[PDB]
Amino acid sequence: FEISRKMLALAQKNEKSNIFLNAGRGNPNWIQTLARLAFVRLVQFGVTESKLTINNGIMAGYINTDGIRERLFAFLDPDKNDEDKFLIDAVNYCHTELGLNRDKVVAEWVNGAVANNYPVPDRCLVNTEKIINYFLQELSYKDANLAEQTDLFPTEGGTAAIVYAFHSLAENHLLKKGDKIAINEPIFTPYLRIPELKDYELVEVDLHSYEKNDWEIEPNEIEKLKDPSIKALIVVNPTNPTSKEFDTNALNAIKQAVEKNPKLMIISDEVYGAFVPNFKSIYSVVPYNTMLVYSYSKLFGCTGWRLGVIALNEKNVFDDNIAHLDKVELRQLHKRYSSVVLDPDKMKFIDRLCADSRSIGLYHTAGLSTPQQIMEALFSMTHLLTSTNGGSDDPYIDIARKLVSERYDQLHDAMQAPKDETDTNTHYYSLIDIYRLAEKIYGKEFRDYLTNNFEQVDFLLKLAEKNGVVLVDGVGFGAKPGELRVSQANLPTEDYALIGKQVLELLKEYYEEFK
Amino acid sequence: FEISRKMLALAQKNEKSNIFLNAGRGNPNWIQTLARLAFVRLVQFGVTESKLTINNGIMAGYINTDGIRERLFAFLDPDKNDEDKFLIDAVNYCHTELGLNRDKVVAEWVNGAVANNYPVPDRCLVNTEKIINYFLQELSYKDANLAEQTDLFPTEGGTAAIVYAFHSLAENHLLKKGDKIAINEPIFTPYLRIPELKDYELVEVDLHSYEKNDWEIEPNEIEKLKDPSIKALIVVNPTNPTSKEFDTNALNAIKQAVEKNPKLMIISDEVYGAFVPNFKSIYSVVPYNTMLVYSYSKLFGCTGWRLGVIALNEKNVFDDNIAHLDKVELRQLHKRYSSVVLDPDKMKFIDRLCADSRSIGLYHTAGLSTPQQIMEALFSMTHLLTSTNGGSDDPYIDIARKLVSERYDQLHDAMQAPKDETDTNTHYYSLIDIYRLAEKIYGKEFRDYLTNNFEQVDFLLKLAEKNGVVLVDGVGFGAKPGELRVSQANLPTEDYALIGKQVLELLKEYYEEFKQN
Repeated sequence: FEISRKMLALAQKNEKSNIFLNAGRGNPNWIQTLARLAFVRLVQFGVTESKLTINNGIMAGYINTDGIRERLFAFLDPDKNDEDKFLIDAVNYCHTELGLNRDKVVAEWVNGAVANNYPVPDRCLVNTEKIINYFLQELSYKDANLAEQTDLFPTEGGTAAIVYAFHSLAENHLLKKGDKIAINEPIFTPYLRIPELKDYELVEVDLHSYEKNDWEIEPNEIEKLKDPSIKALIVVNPTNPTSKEFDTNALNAIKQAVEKNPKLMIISDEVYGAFVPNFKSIYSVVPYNTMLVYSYSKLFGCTGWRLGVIALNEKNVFDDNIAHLDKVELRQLHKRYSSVVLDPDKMKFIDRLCADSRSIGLYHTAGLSTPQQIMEALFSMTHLLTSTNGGSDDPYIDIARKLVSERYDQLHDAMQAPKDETDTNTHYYSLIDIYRLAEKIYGKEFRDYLTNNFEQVDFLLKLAEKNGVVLVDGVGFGAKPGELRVSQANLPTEDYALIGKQVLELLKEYYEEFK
Repeated sequence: FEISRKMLALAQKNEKSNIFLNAGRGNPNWIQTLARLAFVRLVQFGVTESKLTINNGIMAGYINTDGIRERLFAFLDPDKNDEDKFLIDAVNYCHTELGLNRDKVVAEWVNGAVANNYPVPDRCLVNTEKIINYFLQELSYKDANLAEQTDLFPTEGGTAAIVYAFHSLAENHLLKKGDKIAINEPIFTPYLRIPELKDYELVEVDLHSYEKNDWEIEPNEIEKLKDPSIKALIVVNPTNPTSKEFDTNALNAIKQAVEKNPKLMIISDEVYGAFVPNFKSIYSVVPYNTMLVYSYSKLFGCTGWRLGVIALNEKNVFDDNIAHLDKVELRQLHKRYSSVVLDPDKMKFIDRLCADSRSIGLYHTAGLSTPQQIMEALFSMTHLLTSTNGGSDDPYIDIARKLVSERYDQLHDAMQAPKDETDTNTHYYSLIDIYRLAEKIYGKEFRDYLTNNFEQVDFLLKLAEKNGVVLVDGVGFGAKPGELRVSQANLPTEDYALIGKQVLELLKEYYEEFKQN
């Protein structure tokens, strides 16, 4: 699965386009402000607190937990600053709704923001974990009450989450050479470039319901999924770049596959979940069997913070499958982890993920930075405080959905391209068939000439020229031929209608050349 | 190795003590405030900027680079805020001393603090690289002009750096099963618990000059180090917990080892260098053969930020050793990196480190968070703006050295323990021979009785009992029997004389019991 040599070369002309072209991710041009500014205040307050113990030039000291809430509340000015009012409300919420001690929460956030200590414990800060658990539940579990039975491991984005997942599955003999794994259409190729995937046999599954059937999944795709040899199902839900969440038939098919094979392991990458109304996590459907990979990146516009989370149920299939390995393998895993833990046989996979991430020896200084964890906690709190529709929505979320949909409509109306307006489209990316569009406007003869004579780089360099730029960030091509791929995250809203019209100009210009 | 089960059990009674007891690190109880407060301001300013493009509820937009420096300076209030004056001074220095464009440096710091974009490039932000390169040079390279020819890869602490380092050495066939690697005494055991190290033969090397010899290194230690079979040298300099930088003799020996074997690979973990005057980095002595691992953690009181840096010379031994591998090994490495880069055969090791860290496929969203990189940039600027003694010192560094040295003296004077007041001691940790101390005060019969039935855990529990705590954080034991290990980073300065005075009390109680029976 090598990246197009041409797309790699095109990125040399403008590296800013490299992530969308070659990594396949749309970087948002919006940010959420509230958590970012709340973080600032925690640091300011913490520095002030620290000078009470040591105060020498630019050196301060340490912070005492006793009475910290009272001192923070006194330091804040909720009448002047929205961040300050948010900090008080968030701490009080943690107390009244989550049952947490206000001093411990404030101390965690302040020490965490100031960043004066190694992450303790290694896997996740204790108050933060409870916050993220409840946030994930509101956001994506619907009526599944799992927040109290779920363990979390914050990571350096969903990027680090996936790298750690694959490594720990290999190290723990859960994925072995020759194992068959199911992946959802369209396969997110950056994941397939992880070297170890070459040792596994990959099976692409299409769980969409077609009119071909009585609006149901192809029997053949169902059998591929329910194959007793599929050891793990790795999915991106909603999909990149097709932008669709799994509907009821797809979620039912998955639950049936687990009913059939209780040992099935599932990793679900759900970063785009919040962009669809009434999102239902795969973890909420089959929690025993699922590793949930969440990323704050796209909703909150914090791709630079590297904020991901791995979620596992306290009772799960990864731990049970390790328990059913051969004494020989179990004896190798006993030794692997005994160097650093007293009872390695009962060490949970969520903790092995953390040990594995720093090669066992450096496990006791493992963990995501405390500033990243507090950022995760604060973004999480903005939601917990303002959620609607059972936890699915919040005012910021509503704005984010409207922003990507407006960009999408703008592009599609300007280009006269077919729109998907269902509640299952995130509208984060668009895939437009330029060949079908060229045939509609000019005819079959032009399409064939275009099909035979189309170079994607020439197209993108001509588009860049129309906009007086070297290369347009957020426009490229999908896996299929003549399938234009656009991100509604990357450009200013007003650029979308403009790109749409520019594409029709290019197609005319190609038609006049054809003649 | 294996962590001691008793110490691991002792930790489960006060988890706060685990990092020191079992990971061997003293978490500082001080912080630098300036870089932290300046970061804060960049976020405030960047949110303000972001609201110029999109402003809807708690959603803002993006930041335009043109004119950003002028807008930042107008936003700040240097007359009121020390952070603000620093930000202006820091930016102007980048311009006049580093020759950087101010809108670009400002846009890099603000976009970076707001954290609105993936790290680009993946390995290191361009301006931050130059800033950190010059900071490292000042702090540890002395007269070696290497800042313009060094490549940096910021990591999630020296913890991540070491992990990435060993992994990439294995992936690139530079360290193979059965290879012999030299390590400096005392060995840092958490590194030895990396699984792949089970497969290499580890040689401990002692580069201390003794009275036994003519105040020079033992001949058998120089033999071991210069052994043609040693493929790599892995060192913590200055050492933890011995807290000593390599002297001239030790640095000469390493330079001679490199002359004798030009393919020798060195990894030098120099997190404690700023704690000794006139520190001389190994990278500054033998730059072609050395990978430098630095951490901002201990000096800046930022262990929570997770700020590490890997440094390699643009022309290094790692890249050369890779170019001299088999046709079959080179072909495998080609296929490895070709999925993500056009010219894999010429991909530098520093870049391979970054690509390997995210298992090849996720290389284009690899790299350290931009807030972390900007924090490294800001801590670097604090020093560059205020450095003295050729770059080695600065006012904050002079305060940190004084703090650990004061806690060290307090401890030793209280306990009547012998001190090392040399220019080579960081004073970060102390190792005090309790058996020797017991003999001096009460005689050999008592020493022998103590040695025969001394239990470390019960001694630590009695010490905590005296302080009204479950377990004292920053007090434990070294590798040798009867050597108390203390961190001058963990406790208030007032606690040090108190601890030493309590160790003497505990020895007296042991002596009274010895005598009673």
